[PDB]
Amino acid sequence: HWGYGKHNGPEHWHKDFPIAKGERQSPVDIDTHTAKYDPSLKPLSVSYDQATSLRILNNGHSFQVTFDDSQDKAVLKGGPLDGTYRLIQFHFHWGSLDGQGSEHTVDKKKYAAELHLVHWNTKYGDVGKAVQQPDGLAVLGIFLKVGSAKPGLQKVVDVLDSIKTEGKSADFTNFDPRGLLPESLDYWTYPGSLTTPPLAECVTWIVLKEPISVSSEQVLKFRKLNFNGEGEPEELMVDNWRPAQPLKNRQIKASFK
Ligand SMILES: NS(=O)(=O)c1ccc(-c2cnc3ccccc3c2)cc1
Ligand SMILES: [Zn+2]
Repeated sequence: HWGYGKHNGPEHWHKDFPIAKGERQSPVDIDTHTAKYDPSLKPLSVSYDQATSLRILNNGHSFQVTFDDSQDKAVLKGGPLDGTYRLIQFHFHWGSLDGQGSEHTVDKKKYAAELHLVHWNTKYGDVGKAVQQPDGLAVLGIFLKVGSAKPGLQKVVDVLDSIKTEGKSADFTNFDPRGLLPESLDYWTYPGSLTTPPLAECVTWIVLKEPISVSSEQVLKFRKLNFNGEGEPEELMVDNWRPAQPLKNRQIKASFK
C-alpha cells in the first residue's frame, strides 16, 4: 500500500487517490510576500484546558496521540473558522536531516518537522462524515526547528521506545497539548486537503508563523521509530512528508502584517 518510499511514495499516490492532482491539495509553499494580510480574520481560539488524551500509536506512517472527542473538551474556534472543531489527534512529519521534514514550506524554506493538530467540525457529528465535507476539518500546523529542547514535547519523546514498530500503541493519558504551542498564535490560512491518503479536500489549514524549537536529542528519537512492523526488516521512519503541491486557484491569507 501507500507510503513514502521510492515505489509507493507521494509521486505514486494519485493512482489510488486521483484527488492527489485536485484543485485544493496540501501542503503548499507559503510565499510570505504574496500572502495577503486580512484584517477581518479573527484571533484563533485554542481551548485545550479540558483536553483528554487517550493513546499514542505508531500507525506505520507517523505516530499519533489520540484524544477523547466525544464531547467539546479540546476545541479550536475563531480565526477563519465558523463553528466548533474538536481535537481528535496530533501527529508529526519529520526528515532524515534537520534541513527537511516539514510539509508546508515558507518562502521555500523547509523546517526539520511539522506538527499537525487535527480537529473536526462538530456540525457533522463524527470525523468520518467531516472528511466528506469541504469545511469538515481544521488542522493547526506548527513548524519545528532544531535548537533548544521543547519541555512540553518530552513526555512524548519518553514513550517512543514503547511504540517502535507499526501497530504498537501505549497509554498516553493526562498529556497537555498546550505545551506544544509557540507563544504567538499569528497564522496563515488557506483551503486544502489531508496530506496523506485519502487526500480528501476537507481541511481549513491554519499554519502558525512562529515555529517551536526542539532539541537534536528530541528529533533524533523521532528518527529511531520504524515504518515496519515488528519482526520485519527495519526501515527507519524518516522523511514521512509530502512535498509542496501547486497552489492553483487559492490565496493564502495572513492574520498579521
Ligand atoms: N497529515 S494531515 O493532513 O494533518 C491528516 C491526513 C489524513 C487524516 C485522516 C486519515 N484518515 C481518516 C479516516 C477517516 C476519517 C478521517 C481521517 C483523517 C487526518 C490528518
Ligand atoms: Zn499530518
